[PDB]
Amino acid sequence: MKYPKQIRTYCPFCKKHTIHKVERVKKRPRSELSAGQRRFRRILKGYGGFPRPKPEGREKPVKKLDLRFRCTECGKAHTRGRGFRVKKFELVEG
Amino acid sequence: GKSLIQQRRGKGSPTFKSPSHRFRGAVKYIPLNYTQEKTLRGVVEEIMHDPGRTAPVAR
RNA sequence: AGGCGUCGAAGCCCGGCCUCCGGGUCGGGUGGAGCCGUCCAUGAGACACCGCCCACUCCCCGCUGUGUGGCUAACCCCCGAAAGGGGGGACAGCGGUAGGUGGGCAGUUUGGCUGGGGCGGCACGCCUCCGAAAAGGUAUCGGAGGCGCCCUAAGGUCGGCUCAGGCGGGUCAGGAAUCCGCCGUAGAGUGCAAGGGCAAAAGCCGGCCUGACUGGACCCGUAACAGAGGCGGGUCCAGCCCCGAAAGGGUGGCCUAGCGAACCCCUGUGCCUCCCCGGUGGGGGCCAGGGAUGACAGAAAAGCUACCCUGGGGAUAACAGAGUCGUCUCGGGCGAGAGCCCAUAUCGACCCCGAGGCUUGCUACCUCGCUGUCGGCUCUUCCCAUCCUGGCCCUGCAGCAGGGGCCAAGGGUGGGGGUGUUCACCCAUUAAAGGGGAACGUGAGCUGGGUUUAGACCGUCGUGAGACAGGUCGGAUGCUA
RNA sequence: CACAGGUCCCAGCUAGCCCGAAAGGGUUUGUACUGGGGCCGACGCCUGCCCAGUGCCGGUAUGUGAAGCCCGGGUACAACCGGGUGAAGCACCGGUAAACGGCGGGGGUAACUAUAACCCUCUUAAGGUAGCGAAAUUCCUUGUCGGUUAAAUGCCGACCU
RNA sequence: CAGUUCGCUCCCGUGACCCCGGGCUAGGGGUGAAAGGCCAAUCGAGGCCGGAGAUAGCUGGUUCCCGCCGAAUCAUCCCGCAGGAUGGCCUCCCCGGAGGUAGGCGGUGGGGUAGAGCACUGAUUGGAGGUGCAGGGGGCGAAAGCCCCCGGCCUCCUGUCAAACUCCGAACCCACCGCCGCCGUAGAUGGGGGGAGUAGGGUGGCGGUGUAAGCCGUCCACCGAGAGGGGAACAACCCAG
RNA sequence: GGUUGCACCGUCCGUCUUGAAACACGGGGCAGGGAGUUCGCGGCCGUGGCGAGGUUAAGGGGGUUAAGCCCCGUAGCCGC
RNA sequence: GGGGGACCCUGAGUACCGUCGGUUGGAUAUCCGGCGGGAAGCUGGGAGGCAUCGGCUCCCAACCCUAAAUACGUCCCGAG
Ligand SMILES: [Zn+2]
Repeated sequence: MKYPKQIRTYCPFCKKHTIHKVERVKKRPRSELSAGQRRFRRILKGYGGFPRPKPEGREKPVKKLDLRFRCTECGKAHTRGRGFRVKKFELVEG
Repeated sequence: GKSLIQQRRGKGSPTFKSPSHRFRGAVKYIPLNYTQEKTLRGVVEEIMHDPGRTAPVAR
């Protein structure tokens, strides 16, 4: 599926329709400073079996699209609706 | 499972311990102090058969 | 844009060395006043000078570790009662930490439905049609199919046009290229299954756009009646916008499929917060989007047991009984056809109507706190759909014999070879050497050859434990009525 | 089952293999004609091909590779983020089958119309060689032929589908 | 006689032979010429006390009497299918005050089953008529083409169909209204609270499947949980509560 | 009241089960023993006290043969 | 028994940091132990629930002893 690079939409910050650039959210690894990771590392130490599930080969055939729209006047990025899943996503200029 | 013969032999049970009382004794040289710098004469008194040695022994 | 020059140069003569031996530098002397560029060319200009450097490379010193070779004084191994000697040596060993390998040793898992279980399949999550019985609802391993996507256009809106198929005509041109008329209720298309809906449109062709948006309310369905997390859908208010002259329409695809909790994590965005107070780094919290569990209301997960054990189940299989008779045994109706002519002496195609419960199968009704298997021996009894014996009828019955049928169950229906065999095959006799029921009669009568435990061998399969309605040797039969 | 006999593997002794939490210890009053670990099983004739898979052994220039160490960033210090070095092990390479195992399949061909293939061509690592064969292994099966009986799902000899 | 003995028969009987006294090896361990054999009548992990009154959705049992009312095996979810939870169905108490609806009559609407039919979709026997329609057989060819059988398509006549067809279409069922009937101020309809049991149903008619028995749903009539009088006895059948 | 005669009727008891006289399980006789108990927390109801308030715990004092009896005890808890 | 000082003393492999195992409600913020490292010491040091800087508050470890209120009953008096 082809998607525009820019679209003019209502901006919750400007309170009016403005041009927004489309961006894809890029995944990042778990931060070692988060409380969940701290607890996981703390419990992993010592003797005993693995204390958490280890899912193997579990992943949907195609994932939803996490998009963010950045206003060209404010610079702030906002989300827009609920993502839809497609395995092809080409950004087309315009 | 259960143990192996080699595993059981390491505990030194009488089933595996050698009977080191039927034998004539270990054959070691005299202390090096006698033999070094000096030469000693000796006489062979008897030749006999050692139960576990694979070779004859002499006094 | 000039720089050096007795604050000493060209131009010749030797020598070391780096080296694309291009050709740049360097210690020594004859040497006694000049040499480059500003010029141009070059994508970029000066071996005119001044800067920190760019890449390869050499070396003085300080530090740092890696490897090699050596030493003894730690440490270890040997003789010896010890003193003392010999061998090894910063290795080894020991203590801490980090990665790998690791059924040697442990704790576990190895799902469910299922006309018994296993293999198979998914009826294990959804959508359309029939089942379904003209409100609603309605199950089966019921019947016929689809889904786990795709589309910045196949989305929103405004204007204009009408499709498939056919008839007649026309250069190449033919069944089929592009064209001109007539008919044409959709027989076309609408992204994809099916159903439903769509003709001045929801279809085909174009113009503009991004309502496939933000903050919220209520309601229906999954899940009737009648409870629900999650999810899908419908009716609206406000904000900012799109098309249009206007009304009016837009919260994705004309409606019904195309998907998913807790905890944790990533991203956006503004706020609240962290132990006496304040600043800083970082963390915690609220709102929104995202990463998945198809066993799809969401465990992280392989097998053998014939050495097996426990609690149960006739809610459930094997033997036996019960129901049924597809199958099996037996019988009947019509009469094409074969029989030298003659359907019926004999046979009886195709088709149709039945009996028995003597083969097998199906069901799962009784029996799993035990109803002890096949075959054989012993013994008793019964049925007739009669093999012989008694009496008859038709004949393609000369006699002797044969073929078919009827009445008749008093009597008989034996002996042997291989095989556990029932059975079937064979041998010599015989009047004949009939088939069946009795818990597939009969183990508180017998035998134990086979089946069916625990031992073992071979073939095949499995990485292995091991398995085989595949062979083979051995393998217990309780009793005072 | 054991057995004598055959062959294979580890070890020069502070060894190899093994028991333990450690200390210590079994083999050891032992020393390769020895100690320990597998398999086959007197004796006679023999033991063919295969190292791709799995296992083990040797090498390892190179890639990956944990901590530690080093460099840059961040933190008035840390936590934290990115790189460099990085042993074993994997990847890669070589030996090894009296190590676990494997040793098929097609296209065909010579005095008929007879079957079979001395012999060629593909197919994986290579296609089962001497022997034996309805076997304690053979489903069809009571295979077929001959001997044993009057009669043979038996036993014996033969064929090899 | 014996929680493995007795008789006959049989095998070894100078060797890896048989037997006594003293010692050592102890439970994931010993020992094993290897049978999972033996380790005090116990061995695929001994015995004894302790954890311990282990746990099970599985089996069994659960003690006096009379009164009143009185069920259910079916929807959704569960590693769920011999078990649970939310509902449906039963019982007891309370509030709140004026209506409610199992049956009937008429009316306003909805439906697509039985039956029927070919007007859509898809089938189906033969006859007639019209069409070169890119069939196919042939006659008929220098090429341009026609002369017949046969295949297809269209119309009519003729003889037959449909669970996944409908131009039509009942009986009947459902929602709402008005009235009759019945219930309700001795308090219904409705609302809140406490306690359950029920998650195997069977027979009987109807529908899908199956040769049938049977399997799976549907109807709520009877047994389950029901006496008495009958069908000879009988769960279901008749009268009857 | 004991026993027995006649007429008619009557296939034991407990249990799982759709279905029990059952060829389904538990049932020689008699006597004794024998199986919804205690605490903590939560939801309800029957009754009683006080009431915008209610109530004490640990503990203290008086009296007593005694652990009974009498008085205080506002920490705390709930409600506002 | 009180006022001044300008001099002296006031606990080391300890406090503490990194890492590993255990334990804890202790959560980046409990306590114990192993391994490597390791101070100031009165012109001093520690704590205030992530770390650090500044303020403020409290305190002086790495040495020792300590009755009563408390637990139990092989025993005794007393009671149900
Ligand atoms: Zn903006």
